Amino acid sequence: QLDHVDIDLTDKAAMQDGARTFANYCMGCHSAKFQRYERVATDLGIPADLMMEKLVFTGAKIGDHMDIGMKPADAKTWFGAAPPDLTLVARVRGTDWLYSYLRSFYEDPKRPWGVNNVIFPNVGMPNVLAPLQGRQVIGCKQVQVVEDGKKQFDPLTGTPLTHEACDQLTVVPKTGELNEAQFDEKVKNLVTFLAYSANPNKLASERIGTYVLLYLAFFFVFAYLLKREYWK
Amino acid sequence: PQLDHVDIDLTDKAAMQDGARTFANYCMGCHSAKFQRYERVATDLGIPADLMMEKLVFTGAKIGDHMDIGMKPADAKTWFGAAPPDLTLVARVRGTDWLYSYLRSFYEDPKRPWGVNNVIFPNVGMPNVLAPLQGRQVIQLTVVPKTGELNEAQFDEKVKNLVTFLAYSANPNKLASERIGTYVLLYLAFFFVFAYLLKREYWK
Amino acid sequence: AGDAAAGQAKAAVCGACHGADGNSPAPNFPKLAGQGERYLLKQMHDIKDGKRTVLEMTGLLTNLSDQDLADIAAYFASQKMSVGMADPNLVAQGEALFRGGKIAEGMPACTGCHSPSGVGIATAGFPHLGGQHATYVAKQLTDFREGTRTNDGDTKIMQSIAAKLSNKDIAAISSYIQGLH
Amino acid sequence: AGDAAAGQAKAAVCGACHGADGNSPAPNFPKLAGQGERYLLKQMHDIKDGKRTVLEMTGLLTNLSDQDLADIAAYFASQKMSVGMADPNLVAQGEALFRGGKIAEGMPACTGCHSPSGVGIATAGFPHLGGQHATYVAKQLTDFREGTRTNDGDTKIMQSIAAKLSNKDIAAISSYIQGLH
Amino acid sequence: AIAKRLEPVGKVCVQG
Amino acid sequence: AIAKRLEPVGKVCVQG
Ligand code: HEC
Ligand code: HEC
Ligand code: HEC
Ligand code: HEC
Ligand code: HEC
Ligand code: HEC
Repeated sequence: QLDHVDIDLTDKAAMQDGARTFANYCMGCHSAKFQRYERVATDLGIPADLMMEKLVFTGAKIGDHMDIGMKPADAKTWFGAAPPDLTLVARVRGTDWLYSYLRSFYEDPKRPWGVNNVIFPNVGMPNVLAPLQGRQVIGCKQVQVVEDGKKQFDPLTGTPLTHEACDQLTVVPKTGELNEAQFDEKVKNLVTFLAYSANPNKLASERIGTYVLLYLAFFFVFAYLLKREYWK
Repeated sequence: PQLDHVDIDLTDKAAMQDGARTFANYCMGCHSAKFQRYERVATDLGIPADLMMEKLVFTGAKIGDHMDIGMKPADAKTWFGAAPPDLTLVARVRGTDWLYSYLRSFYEDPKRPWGVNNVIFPNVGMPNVLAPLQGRQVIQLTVVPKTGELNEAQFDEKVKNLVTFLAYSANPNKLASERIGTYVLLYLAFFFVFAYLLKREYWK
Repeated sequence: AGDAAAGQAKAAVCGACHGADGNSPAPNFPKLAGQGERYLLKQMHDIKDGKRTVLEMTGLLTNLSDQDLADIAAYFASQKMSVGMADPNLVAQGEALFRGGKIAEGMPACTGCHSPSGVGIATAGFPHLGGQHATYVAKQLTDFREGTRTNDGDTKIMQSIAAKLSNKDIAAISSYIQGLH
Repeated sequence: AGDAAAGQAKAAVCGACHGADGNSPAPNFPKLAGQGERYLLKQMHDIKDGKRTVLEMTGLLTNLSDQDLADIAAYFASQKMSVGMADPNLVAQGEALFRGGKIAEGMPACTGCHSPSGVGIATAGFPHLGGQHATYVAKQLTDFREGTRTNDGDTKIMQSIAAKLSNKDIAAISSYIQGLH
Repeated sequence: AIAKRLEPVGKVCVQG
Repeated sequence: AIAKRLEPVGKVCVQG
């Protein structure tokens, strides 16, 4: 069961925060090698000098690909699975899958890295966002009551009516920098940046396609008139 | 410059083996033969695979690997002032006569960065790496007596064998080509007679 | 899991070298404060079993049971590692190596397994690095490079990683880590 | 060019450390016998001008003129370097590194600039290596790797090459070079 | 605004 | 025959 996330690719600030998160917490193991720092800066509105100073940690040039020092074979040996390139991961898995996966890490001592994932069971990825999210466990917490889709909110306060469930992802209090909403926004910005990276032509594609479709409607009007006429 | 003619025999397995030994020991330090594989060199030279691995593969590579070297072209270009080119096809780029005259034309020239110059390749960036064998050669080229392991005849054979291996390396298909070409031409001569007779029959 | 409350009492003997709270004053002694409990327990077990050789600890852990070690590790993990200061002449190179690694040499950045802030991953056993003494960090990197320390497992994660670090790189990255937070 | 006959008399003071014929008995002192004249003269001038630092040689070459240094170099070059023995446990790795370098790491084989037998290239200034003391060769490789020795020129030939050698690689290759001939 | 948004996570305390 | 023909140039002395 995935969680929906409304990802706005026109939000430059969100994509910038996601790019910062990716450059700091993610490029240690994951590459974005099909994507250049120069294009990322141009599309996110980041000045080239700012991109160089803040997001390029590997000594690469602005026009270089987002390569990392960790080789896939070395990382496969170390983690048991190679950390895949994340340029297209939004297209491979979708944004909802990524949003649910990055928020579904929970402590699991039976696992090599002490964590497991609800979305990706027995994943070989360590919980690298634990400092932000905090300790997440499969414990008992309050969940909104639902009966055959009969979802109960509080009529007055508008907040959910909850009952205890004992197989839920609960963040241990005072264990991470960000609360649930702040970590939700962090993961949303990261997934927004990943969605941009997978499909950097989306906005331009929509604009060009709108113009193309307008032209094709015009041309269809003319071709239809030239057909129905001349068929008399 | 004037080159010395050398008669290269690509059927001489012993000569090509000696040339491969010389190339692996004295030439692969700076030059790659990266476009040919140790396995094919062993097969064409009649060298057993285990013997090839023991005697000619020094880089730790597999028998089926290209004859690559550690010296990267950029580093070598920085160090020597010129990149040592890959020598797999040098016998086709320069010819066997040019190689034979070049490897025997190194003489001592103190004005040069490596203390040597070449008659065939003036101001070449190659150090005289075969000086231990030829000896001290100075300018007409003359070898200082009692300065090299080999005499003029023995060094010429060493260069000839090395150039022969280089000649094979540039064109490893030459022997198989001449064998196949003989049969193709025999068939075409055979086919020509039937085609010629068929044409003659119809054009009556 | 260990008990930090009892570990505090059990960790008094250790505080002679590592400090009462685990923040050692001497550079050659590592800070145990704020270190991952899993990593601390693994290191203590390795030193007990000889998988990691610490001559200064000869026989100090032999009499401590598994629960005592767990309690001590929990107590030290419940503290906060103090942050040192990086050498200005070395902070740039150390920061570049830590955050970026070496693309050409294929050396990973340290920010993946050890957080960008150097806190490590406690659950995964990746040790906290930020604030650790530069001398100790350099010694550990050298030991990994030379194979002196091999308790990083069969995968040889840190042995392989440190094989790609020069002495200047080790010094710079240790200095950067000393001030990392 | 230098005169070996006069160099022998001029090189007597050196024989205290490097041996009368240039084959030093102590591992820490390099053998000068059979070394390339050009390389010997370059090292002598570098030590004179401070391009290479040899504390044990402090002031020994200041009073010697260019012709005296040339004579000493010519005398030592006319000799034959003695050959030591390689450690059996290290000869395989050292031989592999010397003859093949490192394909993956891009480290050149030493057989190019230094002959496959280690005699160097006298005219090019590439030093004779075969038979040199393993301790001295290891120290030189370590200095090149650490930048302590920088008299190899602006191209940083040996600094770049030794940057890719580990301590174990240096030890094995030094042992092989000592046994090489 | 962008610079603050893009600040690297790792902070290093330096002498002086 | 071929083994002798292909002998490496570099010879190394080894203890024992
Ligand atoms: C930002 C903190 C990160 C995001 C977002 C992702 N990663 Fe990783 N990761 C790592 C490994 C060793 C694996 C492979 C695990 C396995 O195959 O079982 C992964 C995997 C992923 C995936 C799954 C992609 C897929 O197609 O299945 C995603 C979406 C992903 N990662 C996103 C390791 C590491 C790592 C080393 C410590 C770091 C720092 C990160 N991952 C960071 C992020
Ligand atoms: C490093 C010490 C070298 C070794 C050992 C050998 N070669 Fe070389 N080679 C080297 C350099 C730096 C250059 C370029 C010189 C320049 O000025 O461009 C070369 C070039 C050659 C060539 C010329 C090829 C061409 O120009 O197309 C040849 C034919 C050649 N080298 C052959 C050769 C042989 C046979 C060697 C072993 C006996 C050998 N080289 C060793 C550097 C080095
Ligand atoms: C001085 C006599 C010490 C006392 C008392 C204790 N330890 Fe210590 N320890 C000491 C040194 C010099 C080192 C570093 C060794 C090296 O390779 O440089 C250590 C190391 C540890 C570690 C590893 C820390 C890390 O890897 O981050 C641990 C986990 C550790 N020591 C634990 C520990 C405990 C539990 C002690 C009391 C029982 C203790 N140490 C005492 C020196 C000394
Ligand atoms: C002991 C007091 C020495 C005397 C007397 C001389 N030399 Fe020496 N030399 C000495 C050492 C310890 C070293 C090695 C330095 C290092 O970096 O490890 C050297 C080295 C040289 C070299 C370089 C040789 C090489 O292989 O690169 C040369 C050319 C040299 N020394 C020359 C030299 C001469 C001419 C001397 C008499 C005037 C002489 N040395 C004396 C120690 C000592
Ligand atoms: C991937 C996993 C990595 C990465 C990319 C780096 N390291 Fe770290 N490291 C890793 C592990 C699994 C361990 C534990 C070793 C053990 O269990 O014995 C370590 C440990 C260290 C240490 C020792 C810490 C201590 O003794 O307190 C140091 C100093 C260290 N690692 C440094 C370091 C540096 C400088 C890195 C980038 C060059 C780096 N690591 C990367 C795992 C991983
Ligand atoms: C081509 C360039 C090479 C390569 C492939 C190797 N070396 Fe050697 N080397 C080279 C030069 C030009 C010099 C002179 C340095 C100077 O002028 O100061 C050297 C020197 C050395 C030395 C010093 C020997 C001594 O002090 O007597 C050593 C020990 C040495 N080089 C070792 C060595 C090794 C182990 C190599 C393969 C890993 C190697 N070299 C390759 C030029 C070149």
